[PDB]
Amino acid sequence: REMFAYAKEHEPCIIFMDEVDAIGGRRFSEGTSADREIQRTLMELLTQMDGFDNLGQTKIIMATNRPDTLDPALLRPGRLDRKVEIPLPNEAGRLEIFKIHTAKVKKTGEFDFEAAVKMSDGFNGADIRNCATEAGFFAIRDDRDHINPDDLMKAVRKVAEVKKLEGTIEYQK
Amino acid sequence: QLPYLVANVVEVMDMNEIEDKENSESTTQGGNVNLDNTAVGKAAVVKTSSRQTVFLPMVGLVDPDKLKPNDLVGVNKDSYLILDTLPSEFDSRVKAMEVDEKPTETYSDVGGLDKQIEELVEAIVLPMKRADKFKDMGIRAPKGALMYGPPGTGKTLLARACAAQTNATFLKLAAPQLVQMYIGEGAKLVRDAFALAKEKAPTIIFIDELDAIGTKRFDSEKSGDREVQRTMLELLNQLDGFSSDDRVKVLAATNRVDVLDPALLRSGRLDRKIEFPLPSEDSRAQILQIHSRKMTTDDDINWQELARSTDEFNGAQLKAVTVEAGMIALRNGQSSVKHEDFVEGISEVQARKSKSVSFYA
Amino acid sequence: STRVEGSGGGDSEVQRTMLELLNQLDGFETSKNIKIIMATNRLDILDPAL
Amino acid sequence: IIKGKYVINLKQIAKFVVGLGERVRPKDIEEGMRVGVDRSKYNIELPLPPRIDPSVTMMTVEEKPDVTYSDVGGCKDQIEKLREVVELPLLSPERFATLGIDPPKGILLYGPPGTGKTLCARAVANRTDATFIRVIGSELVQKYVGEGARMVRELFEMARTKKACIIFFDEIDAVGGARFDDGAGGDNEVQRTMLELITQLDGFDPRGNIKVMFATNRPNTLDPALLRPGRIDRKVEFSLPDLEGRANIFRIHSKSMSVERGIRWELISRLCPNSTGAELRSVCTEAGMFAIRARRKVATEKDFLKAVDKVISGYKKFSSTSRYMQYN
Amino acid sequence: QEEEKKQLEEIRGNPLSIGTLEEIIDDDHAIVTSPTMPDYYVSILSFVDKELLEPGCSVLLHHKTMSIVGVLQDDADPMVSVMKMDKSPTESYSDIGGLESQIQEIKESVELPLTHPELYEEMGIKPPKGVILYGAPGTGKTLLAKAVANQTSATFLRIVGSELIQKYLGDGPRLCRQIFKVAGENAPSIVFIDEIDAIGTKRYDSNSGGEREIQRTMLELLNQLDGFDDRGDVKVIMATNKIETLDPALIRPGRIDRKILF
Amino acid sequence: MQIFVKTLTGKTITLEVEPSDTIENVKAKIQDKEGIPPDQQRLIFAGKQLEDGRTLSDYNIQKESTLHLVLRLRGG
Amino acid sequence: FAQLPVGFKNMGNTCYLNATLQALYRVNDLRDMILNYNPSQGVSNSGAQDEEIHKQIVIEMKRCFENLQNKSFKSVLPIVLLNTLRKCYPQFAERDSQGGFYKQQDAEELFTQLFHSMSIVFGDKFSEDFRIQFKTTIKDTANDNDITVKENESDSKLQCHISGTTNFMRNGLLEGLNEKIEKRSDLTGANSIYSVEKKISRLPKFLTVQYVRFFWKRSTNKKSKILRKVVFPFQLDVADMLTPEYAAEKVKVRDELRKVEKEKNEKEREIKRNESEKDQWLEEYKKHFPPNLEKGENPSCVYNLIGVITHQGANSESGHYQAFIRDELDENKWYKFNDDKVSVVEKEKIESLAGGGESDSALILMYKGFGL
Ligand SMILES: Nc1ncnc2c1ncn2[C@@H]1O[C@H](COP(=O)(O)OP(=O)(O)OP(=O)(O)O)[C@@H](O)[C@H]1O
Ligand SMILES: Nc1ncnc2c1ncn2[C@@H]1O[C@H](COP(=O)(O)OP(=O)(O)OP(=O)(O)O)[C@@H](O)[C@H]1O
Ligand SMILES: Nc1ncnc2c1ncn2[C@@H]1O[C@H](COP(=O)(O)OP(=O)(O)OP(=O)(O)O)[C@@H](O)[C@H]1O
Ligand SMILES: [Mg+2]
Ligand SMILES: [Mg+2]
Ligand SMILES: [Mg+2]
Repeated sequence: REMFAYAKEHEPCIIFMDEVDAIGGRRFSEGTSADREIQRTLMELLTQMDGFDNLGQTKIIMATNRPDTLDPALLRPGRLDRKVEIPLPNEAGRLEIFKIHTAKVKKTGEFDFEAAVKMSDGFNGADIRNCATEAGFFAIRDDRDHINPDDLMKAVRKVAEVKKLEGTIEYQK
Repeated sequence: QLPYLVANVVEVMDMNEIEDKENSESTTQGGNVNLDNTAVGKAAVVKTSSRQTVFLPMVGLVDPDKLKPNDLVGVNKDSYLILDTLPSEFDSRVKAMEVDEKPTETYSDVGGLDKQIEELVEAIVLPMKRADKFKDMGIRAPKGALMYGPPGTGKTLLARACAAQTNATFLKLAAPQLVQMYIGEGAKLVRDAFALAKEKAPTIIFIDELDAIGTKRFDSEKSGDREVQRTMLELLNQLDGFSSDDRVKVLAATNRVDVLDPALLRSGRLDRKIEFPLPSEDSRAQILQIHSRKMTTDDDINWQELARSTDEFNGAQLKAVTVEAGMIALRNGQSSVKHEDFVEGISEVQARKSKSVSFYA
Repeated sequence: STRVEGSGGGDSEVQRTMLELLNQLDGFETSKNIKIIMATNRLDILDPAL
Repeated sequence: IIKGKYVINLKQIAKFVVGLGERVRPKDIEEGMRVGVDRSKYNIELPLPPRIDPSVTMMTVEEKPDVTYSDVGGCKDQIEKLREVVELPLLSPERFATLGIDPPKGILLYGPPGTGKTLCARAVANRTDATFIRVIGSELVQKYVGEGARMVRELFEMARTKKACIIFFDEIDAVGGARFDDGAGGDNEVQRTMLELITQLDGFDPRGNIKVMFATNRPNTLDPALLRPGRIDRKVEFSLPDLEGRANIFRIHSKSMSVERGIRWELISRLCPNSTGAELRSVCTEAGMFAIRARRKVATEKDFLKAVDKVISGYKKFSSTSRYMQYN
Repeated sequence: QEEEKKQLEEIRGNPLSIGTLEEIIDDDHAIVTSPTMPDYYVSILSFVDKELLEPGCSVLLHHKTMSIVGVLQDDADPMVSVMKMDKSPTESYSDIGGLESQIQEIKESVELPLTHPELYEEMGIKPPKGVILYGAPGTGKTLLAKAVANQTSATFLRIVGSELIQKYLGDGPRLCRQIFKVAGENAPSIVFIDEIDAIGTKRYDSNSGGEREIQRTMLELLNQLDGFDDRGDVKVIMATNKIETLDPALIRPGRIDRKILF
Repeated sequence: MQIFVKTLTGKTITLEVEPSDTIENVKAKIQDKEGIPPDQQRLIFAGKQLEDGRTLSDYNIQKESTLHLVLRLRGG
Repeated sequence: FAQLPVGFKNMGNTCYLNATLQALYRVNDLRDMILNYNPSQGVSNSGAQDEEIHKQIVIEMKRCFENLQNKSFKSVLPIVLLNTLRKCYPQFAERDSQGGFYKQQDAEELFTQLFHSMSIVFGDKFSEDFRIQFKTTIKDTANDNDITVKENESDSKLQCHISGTTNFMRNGLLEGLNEKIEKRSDLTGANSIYSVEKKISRLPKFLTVQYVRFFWKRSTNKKSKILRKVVFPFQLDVADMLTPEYAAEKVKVRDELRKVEKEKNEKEREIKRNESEKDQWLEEYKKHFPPNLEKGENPSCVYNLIGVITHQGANSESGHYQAFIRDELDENKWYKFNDDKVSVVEKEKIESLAGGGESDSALILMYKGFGL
């Protein structure tokens, strides 16, 4: 309640809810008392989001890792007006991510990514930066200080391998 | 001198300092000439653990550099003046995590498991010690390493031995401890667990058993699993960088790796994923020798004979042969343990009582 | 809707507890004056032990 | 602890800074320890044992019932295995020091009921005169989750302070079972305390003279890391009495009864199929109700026959004349 | 009379500050936690017999420096009110007139060893323990139990099996553990569990009821019924006509000694 | 001689004394190095109490001996 | 008539003296010695005059014990003893305060002083019974340059030093005999660190372990009390403190002591409707150790408590001693002595004295060997 207040004296505020699944829960309360604790805190939000209290320069950015956990009154538009999905990086969307992360590292000189990455799919954007980290271990093994395309081509095999350990399946609206 | 109240600071909202001719405040008051009449200097609002707030004029020996708008302070109990500053509070279970200097069980009490050691040093230790070469390389360290594989392989044993061998602050944490029927007190062990860790950085956070808070569920229907997962979610938050976690690591041991949450498949939580395999021919031979070194044997023992005749025996079974031989030695009545006894401990203790009744198998 | 496949009625579970006490209520302080007025939509959906 | 004052938080939740009186020693303050402070000006007077949160583990501490050590049936060999694992290293860790082996600590008690699963552990409680701390697996489940996590953890460490103790895990078929996933279950909240049992047995420190018994009706479902062979070391299958073993049990039972001499304890075993001794404990007592019916002070052959028929017929009328739930 | 009360009231309060004794220390001290809040490390006047008080007691603290002035002997729950009874049936046996030889199996192993242990001393060995009543409904099972309780005049507890099944977990086992702990505490008791057929056919929701609830409670009962407690005399009477929804360690002999078919 | 007093604190000390100098001098030098007043000290060697005016030659003590420092209690 | 020992009465709170006396009489060979002895039977004194007082003290003890046997005194008369100890040791003739109160003695202080009086009257043979011989190895640390073997190192009570990190019996006991000692040494400079470790060579007939719950604060300059609960069982087995060579001898006799112990649990029932075990332990005595018997050599490693001196008190404050003494006439029977009060306690109640926090602290653990 008092955080929204802060938002009305501070200019154009932006409220990032990070990784909310805690009070994302549904009506439950046939389980433990924790589920009514969720409930109490949830009702609080609705009255703020829409009512005589109306926003305009207070914005909600809500970050979650799965949206079908939530209660549907937290899927309610005009509180959530745009529902932006960011998918997994694409065939050449990995390429675009790679060119910013090869500037950070020391490299022989590598502009030969393109084929290998598209056909080593299975990466999210944070795993591209794990190809660079794991390629810096193959480098350390050789006693190199540079990322080679010899180091890189062993790295994409490894990094893909360790993610097949468990799957992930998610569907969306 | 003692005793005094221990509190935190709501905020410092200062008032203008005392040099003026009309008031010395930030909030306009009725009437004119004032400098000490109702005017006051800088202001600190502090919140007690007796559950109020008081607007006090802050002590002029304690600076605003010694005050943060969360800082833990002493407050004189008789009359509320900020007495001193103290370090941030920690719960007793979080004081119970810290090191005792557990002994090193060096790589010589380990039997087999060479590949496992190599990855372990590679993943955790070297990013600390060659932290200059990680920067020169231009890469970031991997945030932690997952240890998984069937029980029996000495998952928990190896981590203790090697963390103590190379000496990085070894935090002892068991995941079920994070589970509590309190919320905002049991979730607080996580909160304090990173606040402590950044001060004692670099440090490895060893969580044994990552299934008590490593529930794959976060679609829950009508259960108290929503209480459980809130110590899963607060973990993922401080495993994100809002820096002062780059030097804080994670090791995790767990019996099974098919029960983890999809937010722990991702890199940035446990980037390196090490599997513990069931023993090999060479490995099995080594293990037996490591136990039998403790006890007294005869000089007619051949450690390959035993290792041939045991196939797909895990290290816990193998420990359970070397102990079993000296049971048989005591029953015969000896003071030395033959090579025939270990062979009989294969049958007396394995994992299973015989192949079964077979009627046409 | 899991209490109708769980007991034929979760109210009838409580109803059963009352009714068995009632059996010896013929004098413990001198016989009944607390009646069981029970009600329902039918008795084909009541337990056959009521 | 702040190195050279201390921070205490009272039970009245209220935090204060305290120091050292003149009945305190500084070497004697440890983290999480309870202390007494002055009700007026908080200062430590007398430190106090740690941890007031356990209070229901003082009712699972048990004096040793004199079911006697000879009370157990037979002179069979399965209880002599136990006397090698548990009993003897308490009496003599010398021979295990001469061997140099690590002495085995854990053991599984399993097999059919009515074999006196717990009856030999009451005998062994007579002999060893170590502390017995007895646990019920269904007593480890509370209304809210994580509450039983507290219970188990603290129970173990209290036993670490205790010296020459034994923890008798009884009936932990519930909490103690196998781990698996449900994705919507309520079994998860139970499996928390199942895990809590693992993490203390191995620990990050060994068990310092904690001898450990698990008593399970069933091996058909158990954890594979509470049944890993290095922390339950030798596991003893407890069996059905033989055709000799029933004669031994029945002789312990009928020597306790007044019978008129010249009888066979062999004959009664033959008449029975392979069976429990808990039946043999009840062949005597139901034959005694037939003894009072005829108004004997004694028991004779006649009334034994009736009794043997009586129990067998009800056994057939009932489960577990074939139930073992397969495996060996 | 005069002098004993005088100097008894001289240390005894004015406000008597009910406390709850968590545990005792053998240095003439104890730690109490009061329901008001703050704990105290209390002394003990110790004319009250150092060793007569135990965890779970209600203790009288002094309105000044809290010392254990005294100790209340007894306290009770409304959940054991359901268990215990004030009744005195106006029916005695032979208002169960008929079926008068399968009722010698319930007054030779329930009634008689309380009445005469002398008979079981001639034969020696342990006396009877336990019955299970089973048969068709309405054949008198209900009144059989209430008819031996009028004869014996020992603490008759009666508990329904639909209250042993609850919609909350964790408190299920604590209830079942309790019955026999109270029952052993008074030296003679007969515990009527009416309808142990009700544990597989009655169940509320399936996320706090279900398999799990039912399994635990059964497990608890095994320890209680016989187990390792060595509690007081709890002669047990069970009525049932679902006897094959019970364990084999329940219908095991020596907890059922003579079982009655009707 | 050089003689040693194993204190209850967990450390052994060295004392420079002469065997012809009494137990009273021994307690005086402990008071210098520890602060225990020299009349709470009970010094045991051979299970015998050591008393002032008896030399370290009347109990025939010689170097490479450890006297053990224990402190009296009062009753009543 | 009475069925269990009549108590002792206070004389202005002589509880510190009462407590020691009871436990000393349960010491097997002590109670024989004072009664067997007679004045002018051949002992005479040309040395110290305190020898004369020593011999009275032996007599005074023997008369109190005779009164203790009688059941026509309902309270024993200490009186005669008090005065001879005041003359013998003027430490006891002081005032701790006025009012008819005398100097309140430590129980340790009386234990040693009485033992000195007896050791001189009966000579060296009696001395050995309470005294432990060590086989000490004095070794230079960082590669021995010498071995000094000392067999003149002896205490009548082993010191169990607690610094608030010992809380178990084996620790502290073991780690008070192990110590580092700074020694002037021409081997490695002019001061070298020698490791001195005493391992027990010959076990005493009667063992005393002295617990240290007393402490000198060097921070307020006041005594304080270690308030740490020290947990230990009844039953002390010594083989972590034995010398390796001597350990082998002692275990073997002990092994047979457990064997006959198993048989007694059955047999004691039959005979009701000491020779059994002793005869076995004596036959072994001759094989492992010199012929027939010796003073201060006990092949048994199992030790049963005969008394605990319990103190109630703190810093240097005046306190109250209580004593628990083992009944020798009933086995597993213990008598609680609150000086005038005498109660029945089981052996189980003795372990409960391992606590503390303000009172009921075990100060002295009195053992008798089990083979003796
Ligand atoms: N590779 C090995 N070499 C030598 N000993 C081993 C090995 N693996 C296991 N052991 C022995 O088995 C013991 C038990 O292992 P530990 O319990 O630490 O392993 P774990 O993988 O964590 O198993 P779990 O946690 O499932 O019980 C170790 O203390 C060690 O002595
Ligand atoms: N081996 C035996 N020798 C003599 N008596 C026995 C033996 N086994 C069982 N009994 C007798 O049967 C009684 C009950 O058995 P007990 O309750 O110990 O079974 P349990 O093995 O604990 O089974 P569960 O725990 O599964 O119900 C004992 O009190 C005893 O009188
Ligand atoms: N054999 C009998 N002799 C005398 N009276 C009987 C007999 N059988 C039934 N009755 C009468 O019928 C009654 C109704 O019996 P009750 O309600 O006790 O039967 P029940 O068998 O316990 O029923 P349920 O099957 O519902 O458990 C008794 O109260 C009793 O007086
Ligand atoms: Mg482990
Ligand atoms: Mg059992
Ligand atoms: Mg009925």
